[PDB]
Amino acid sequence: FVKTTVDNSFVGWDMQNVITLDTSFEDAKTQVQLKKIHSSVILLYCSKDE
Amino acid sequence: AVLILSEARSLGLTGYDFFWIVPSLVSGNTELIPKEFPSGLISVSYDDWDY
Repeated sequence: FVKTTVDNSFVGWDMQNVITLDTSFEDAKTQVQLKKIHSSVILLYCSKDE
Repeated sequence: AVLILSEARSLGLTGYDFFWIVPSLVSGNTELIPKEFPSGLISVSYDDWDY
């Protein structure tokens, strides 16, 4: 839904990255994958504990 | 230097188009190259083996 809304409106949205960090993300995946996002707005989507 | 290069490779600054240059004291003995040194370290040093 986000990708459809972004690529269809008129304002002009520059969506930088889409990250899907799976597994228990103990220390490896989280740290190696979260270091690229250095934009100004982050749109989280997860359960409470995650 | 080893720590900084290892932390910078994670950030994504060590691709085909990133050139690192370091003085002699970073590579001051040779033949003991660590694991984290990339290929293309343009480093000046005292005469390697001709002297």
